[PDB]
Amino acid sequence: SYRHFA
Amino acid sequence: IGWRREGIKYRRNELFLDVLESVNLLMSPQGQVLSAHVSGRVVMKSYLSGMPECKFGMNDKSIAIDDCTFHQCVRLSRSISFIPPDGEFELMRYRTTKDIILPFRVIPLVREVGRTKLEVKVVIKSNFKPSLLAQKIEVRIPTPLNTSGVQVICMKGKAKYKASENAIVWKIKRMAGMKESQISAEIELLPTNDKKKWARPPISMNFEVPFAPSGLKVRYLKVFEPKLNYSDHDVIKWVRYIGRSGIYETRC
Repeated sequence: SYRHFA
Repeated sequence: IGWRREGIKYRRNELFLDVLESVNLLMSPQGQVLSAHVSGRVVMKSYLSGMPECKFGMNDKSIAIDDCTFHQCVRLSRSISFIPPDGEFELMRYRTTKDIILPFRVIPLVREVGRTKLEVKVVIKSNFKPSLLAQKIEVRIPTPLNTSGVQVICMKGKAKYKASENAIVWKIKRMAGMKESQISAEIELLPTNDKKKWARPPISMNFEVPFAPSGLKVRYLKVFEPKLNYSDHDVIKWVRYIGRSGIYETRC
């Protein structure tokens, strides 16, 4: 959903 | 470098990765996987200042990639390195076979009732984290050609008989992981040439899910641009995963 990588 | 001009600037330095996968399945009536595979591509959308040296890293060698081509800009060894073209582009393309997550399991039941009715019950089971929602679900159940009428009951979703297409089509807006749904149908039969067996074609599904069935997962995308006075910590980075059915047939 478009999240940051970690 | 004839894929990127030289004097590019942005106040807001940001990239986006899209992992896009088709998941293909043929299953026996018992529950054998006769055949399965995944085709995938990674697309990058990059708004980065200057001419930067990027290093893409995923959980390779953890999942197993049978084969994969790349884009011109990719320097080959042993991890992936490139100077991206600006905006949107296809970075890599790949195929997978081993250790695939199969988002749905389909369990068909069929009974003949004299020469006059067919009794059909199909169950679908979602197989993924409950945090997550599948959407745009379709289950396609075929009907014989001597079909007079069809009754269905389904507690979730909507379903109609499509006489033109010779199939019951069940549709569901959203369904969460680790769950169960079922449809019942009764198919009314006209009489027919006696020695026609029905070649029961497979029940097929369509769906979309927000993860990579391959198992693939993005680990880092590192940006270094030596002239200009931004660093890596300064770039805003995003992933999304979009997994969709191709051929997904279960033999009834």
